[PDB]
Parts: sequence; structure tokens; C-alpha cells
Amino acid sequence: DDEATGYVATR
Amino acid sequence: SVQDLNDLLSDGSGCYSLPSQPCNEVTPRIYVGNASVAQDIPKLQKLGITHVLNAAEGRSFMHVNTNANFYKDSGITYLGIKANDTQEFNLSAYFERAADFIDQALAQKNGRVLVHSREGYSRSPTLVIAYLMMRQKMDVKSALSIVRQNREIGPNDGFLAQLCQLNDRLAKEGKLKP
Repeated sequence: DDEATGYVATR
Repeated sequence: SVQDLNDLLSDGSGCYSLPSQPCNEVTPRIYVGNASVAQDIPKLQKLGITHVLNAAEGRSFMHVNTNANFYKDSGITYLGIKANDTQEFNLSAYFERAADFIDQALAQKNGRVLVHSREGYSRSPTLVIAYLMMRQKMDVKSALSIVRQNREIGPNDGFLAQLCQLNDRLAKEGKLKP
């Protein structure tokens, strides 16, 4: 198993 | 450069990636995960994790409102940190405090520490990463990579920028290990 989850976009 | 770091983290120019899963021991004895694990005690047990470092302590939509007594009598040693995953943040104000805890953590012989946050993607990897540098003599491009290789991560550029400074304190104090 292995979900996509989120988030980090660092600007 | 922080740019030097962005590329270690991307997959060319632009694509950072996200955690295929909620917890990953990124270095022996040291695990980086998210909110749920943190709040899923029978798992921390099977994980034999004995210490928590909530690097995103609080009640906002971006914090985990856990706390000391929450971990009481399942006997898990706790340490909270009310940080903000924003470039403004000087998370680099808690490096020692954190490293100092991770060290006491490891010192027990079956010592396992869960450093976590919300997503286990910024605030969290960041502390951990800083612990490798001043505590395992590793240069920034290095810890990022181990950590990165072990978990899909992506710190904001502020946090990035904070590590570089760290890199040259150390490097120029001959604290490195090139």
C-alpha cells in the first residue's frame, strides 16, 4: 500500500 | 544555494513530490511521520517509538493539538514545539532544544524517536535534518538526501535558507566533515 497525501510548496 | 537544495528536492526543476506514506524512519532509530501516527498510539507502540517531538504543536488547522499528558501513561516521552510552516518562521530557533532531545532519545538503548508535524514534510524533516548536521557532522546536501531518500519531503525556502546558514557556521568552525 502507499498513498499520495500532501503538502509542501515552499514559495 | 537554496536553489542548490530545491533541485535536490525536485525531480528536474519544479516537481517536488509528496509522501507516499505517513511515517518513515529516515535514519536508524529516527522516524518522520504526520499527524495520524502521532495520534495513533497502538501504532507508535508496535513501532516501538518511545519519544515524540511534535514540531507543529497547536490548535490551528496547521497544528496538532496533542500535548504532554496526551502521551502520559502509555509512557512515551514528549516534547512539543509550536512552529509555523511558513517562510517567516525561525524554526532554527529550536535546533539545539530539538537535537538535545533526539540525543537523549537515542541514548536509551531501545530508544526510538518520532519527530513529527502535520504532514511530516517541512517543520519536521527540518529539525531532523539539522540534527544530522551538528550532531553527525554531515554537510547540508547530505542529510537532505538521506532524509529525502527515505521520505518524500519538501521544506519551504525559508527553512531551506535557514539550513545553509547552519551549514557555514559549522563548515567555517571546522565542524564539518567534508
